[PDB]
Amino acid sequence: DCTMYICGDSTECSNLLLQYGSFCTQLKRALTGIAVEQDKNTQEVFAQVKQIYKTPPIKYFGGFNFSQILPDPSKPSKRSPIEDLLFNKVKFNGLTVLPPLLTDEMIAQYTSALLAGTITSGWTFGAGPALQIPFPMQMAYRFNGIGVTQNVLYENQKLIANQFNSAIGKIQDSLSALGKLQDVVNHNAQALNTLVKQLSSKFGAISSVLNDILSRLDPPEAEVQIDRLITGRLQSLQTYVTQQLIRAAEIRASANLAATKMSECVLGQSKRVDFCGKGYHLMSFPQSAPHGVVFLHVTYVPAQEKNFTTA
Amino acid sequence: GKIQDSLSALGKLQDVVNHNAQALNTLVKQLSSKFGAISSVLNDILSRLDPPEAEVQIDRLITGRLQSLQTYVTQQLIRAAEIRASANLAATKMSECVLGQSKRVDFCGKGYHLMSFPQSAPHGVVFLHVTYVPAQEKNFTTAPAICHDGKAHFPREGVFVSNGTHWFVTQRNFYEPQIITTDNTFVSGNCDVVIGIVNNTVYDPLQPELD
Amino acid sequence: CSFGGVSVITPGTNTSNQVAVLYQGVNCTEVPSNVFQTRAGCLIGAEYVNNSYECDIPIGAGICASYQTQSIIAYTMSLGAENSVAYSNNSIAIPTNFTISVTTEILPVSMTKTSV
Ligand SMILES: *[C@@H]1O[C@H](CO)[C@@H](O[C@@H]2O[C@H](CO)[C@@H](O)[C@H](O)[C@H]2NC(C)=O)[C@H](O)[C@H]1NC(C)=O
Ligand SMILES: *[C@@H]1O[C@H](CO)[C@@H](O[C@@H]2O[C@H](CO)[C@@H](O)[C@H](O)[C@H]2NC(C)=O)[C@H](O)[C@H]1NC(C)=O
Ligand SMILES: *[C@@H]1O[C@H](CO)[C@@H](O[C@@H]2O[C@H](CO)[C@@H](O)[C@H](O)[C@H]2NC(C)=O)[C@H](O)[C@H]1NC(C)=O
Ligand SMILES: *[C@@H]1O[C@H](CO)[C@@H](O[C@@H]2O[C@H](CO)[C@@H](O)[C@H](O)[C@H]2NC(C)=O)[C@H](O)[C@H]1NC(C)=O
Ligand SMILES: *[C@@H]1O[C@H](CO)[C@@H](O)[C@H](O)[C@H]1NC(C)=O
Ligand SMILES: *[C@@H]1O[C@H](CO)[C@@H](O)[C@H](O)[C@H]1NC(C)=O
Ligand SMILES: *[C@@H]1O[C@H](CO)[C@@H](O)[C@H](O)[C@H]1NC(C)=O
Ligand SMILES: *[C@@H]1O[C@H](CO)[C@@H](O)[C@H](O)[C@H]1NC(C)=O
Ligand SMILES: *[C@@H]1O[C@H](CO)[C@@H](O)[C@H](O)[C@H]1NC(C)=O
Ligand SMILES: *[C@@H]1O[C@H](CO)[C@@H](O)[C@H](O)[C@H]1NC(C)=O
Repeated sequence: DCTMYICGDSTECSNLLLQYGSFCTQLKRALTGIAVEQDKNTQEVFAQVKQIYKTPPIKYFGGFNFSQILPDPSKPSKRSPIEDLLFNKVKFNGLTVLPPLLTDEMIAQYTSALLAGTITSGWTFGAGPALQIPFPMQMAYRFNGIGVTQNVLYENQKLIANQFNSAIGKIQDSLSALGKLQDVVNHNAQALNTLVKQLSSKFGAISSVLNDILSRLDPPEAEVQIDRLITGRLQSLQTYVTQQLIRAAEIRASANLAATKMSECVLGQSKRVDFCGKGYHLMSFPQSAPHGVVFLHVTYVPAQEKNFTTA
Repeated sequence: GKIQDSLSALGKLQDVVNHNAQALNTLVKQLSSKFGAISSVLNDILSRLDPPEAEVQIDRLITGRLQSLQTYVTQQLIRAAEIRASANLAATKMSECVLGQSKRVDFCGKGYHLMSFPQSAPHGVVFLHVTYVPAQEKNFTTAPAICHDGKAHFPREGVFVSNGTHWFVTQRNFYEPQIITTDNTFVSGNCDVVIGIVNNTVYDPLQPELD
Repeated sequence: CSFGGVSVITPGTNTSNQVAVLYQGVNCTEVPSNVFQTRAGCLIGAEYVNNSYECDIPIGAGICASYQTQSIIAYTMSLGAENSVAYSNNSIAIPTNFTISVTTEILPVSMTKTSV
């Protein structure tokens, strides 16, 4: 609130603040632009599915055990076991914080739909109707896409499923990382703590309180002292809003990268090197994090080479 | 042909025009502000005061309007970086969607990318994305491999399907069944390691040619 | 003492001259028909229903507003049609036909060059 930040309650100030033109209109327009884009950023990363898919009751996909990434029915929030860890690591003088349009329950529903679509129909639902195929056969096509002959899975199905289940299980140990998400929170908290502290500055005036000036001074001289404080605190708002625009462009570029990976790593198989993890991309599973997204990248890594003569 | 009906959309192009028009309308309006000075017409303040008294009042107005220019130019630099990032995306799509065929998901429209055609727009570009979308699915029973002579047969490309009584090989993107032969499949391993392998007949063309 | 911006929600004059007002994180007992309390503030002038439609005029935190038939309503954006995939351990679905689709994408490339 431009008027409540600068003046603050006083009403003799309001007539003086009107004399600087439309600076307070510019601040509201600039901040509204940011506020609208931040909800669109989230829709573009997560709202990439038409229908809300559900997995079948049995939940047994040829062995592979996905219980650590699917929702837990015995919870009010319906988060997955890994999502519960991810959210466990991360008013003033005219300042207010607006709520997001999408609750985190709604985001969890987009993530469970992407998980249920992929595990049952692979990548077909992102290009049209969802076409069911057994999951073991889905994995075999994915090895074929990286140049491995499909019998390697069919003759070793149990080995790959058991090794996968332990490899995904190790992910929780590495968590129980998210510094990129805490930094976003810190940067805004620091700008709001600084913006408030800048009200206790005299900027070379007799005082820093627009009521005390009048109490011990005549109008002819009080207009000058209040005008100095107004200029100083108006400069504070210009600094604040300029940095929010520069920082919002950076989170927007990150949301564009996350939306691009959501399409190319989760809704399909990529050949782009290092774009979907280290190794040969097989598949990826999304998880929701506070103000962010976590990608679980499944890759193919060769091992135990022997040397041969060739021609 | 339906594309014209959807047009007769371009809000992203009008927003660019609006943002600059608003900065130019604001920049001019900020000249009618006193900033705590005596008046805002550099003339009044002149033909009305002394060389040493009209200097303080004019210096206040100069500082105020100089701050206006700094605000204007800083925002143009921040906004020009955003249109530059958009021009980089448009140039990248021009190469990868128009001059070739992309496998990148959702980069060249919704569906399986076939081709794209550019159109010019004022201060922008429009891409007409042509995609392949499958339709009208049927369900079938499937199996990873087929056993014949005690050996496991795997498809070269495609999936095994069953219509209820007979099994066929089909390609994965269009239903088009063919008979399972030794020229359609390859052999690898025995029928003791594949889970879900089924018995069927794989026909050899050689023997019925030799009667 | 409570305070909070005031915005005016309008289905655009060119369709109706009504309006609803949301007082951001203001309780509906400390503002000074259809009064609805939401976690995002006090919503006045729209009735809250339990159905769901597509987002029209985003209000915030899951709620939207819009016209219906003659008035303004505030519902909770639904996420989409629900659908179960008919998964089994030996079933597949293969298309037998196809269509060719055309879609547009629009990108800005330049601004007007200004000089002061
Ligand atoms: C999927 O994995 C989970 C563990 O991540 C399995 O649940 C655990 O099973 C062990 C026995 O194998 C129990 O001692 C634990 O108490 C279980 N954990 C929980 C939270 O219940 C689960 O059984 C696996 N699913 C399948 C089908 O094997
Ligand atoms: C599955 O397809 C086959 C082949 O079309 C059907 O079997 C019959 O096969 C003989 C040759 O062996 C043909 O002369 C007949 O015309 C076929 N009948 C029909 C109705 O196509 C078989 O009927 C199909 N199975 C089901 C359940 O529809
Ligand atoms: C598929 O065909 C093979 C070959 O005929 C079957 O293997 C026979 O299995 C029976 C028991 O079901 C044994 O008594 C025979 O000794 C096996 N034959 C050989 C040559 O090993 C196999 O069982 C069939 N699969 C199904 C599901 O019926
Ligand atoms: C695939 O879809 C097209 C329609 O999109 C079908 O073509 C139509 O077929 C009907 C008869 O079934 C004709 O009356 C229409 O004139 C056809 N439309 C066009 C544009 O030619 C086509 O037959 C479908 N294929 C199958 C195998 O069902
Ligand atoms: C292959 O031979 C080279 C020496 O020619 C040796 O350095 C390398 O370790 C050998 N690789 C393996 C797997 O033994
Ligand atoms: C395939 O069968 C499932 C039930 O197993 C059904 O839900 C689905 O609608 C069927 N698909 C078609 C095209 O009939
Ligand atoms: C699929 O699951 C059913 C039980 O739901 C079982 O009877 C059948 O044998 C399974 N098929 C395979 C190939 O394991
Ligand atoms: C608004 O009114 C004008 C006529 O004054 C009309 O041309 C235009 O279509 C109207 N807009 C809408 C959205 O109805
Ligand atoms: C508003 O105040 C009443 C008590 O007067 C209370 O019951 C209600 O929960 C409050 N609303 C909010 C949103 O806090
Ligand atoms: C909406 O449903 C809830 C229960 O989920 C109920 O308590 C509430 O009264 C309903 N609202 C209306 C307007 O009927």
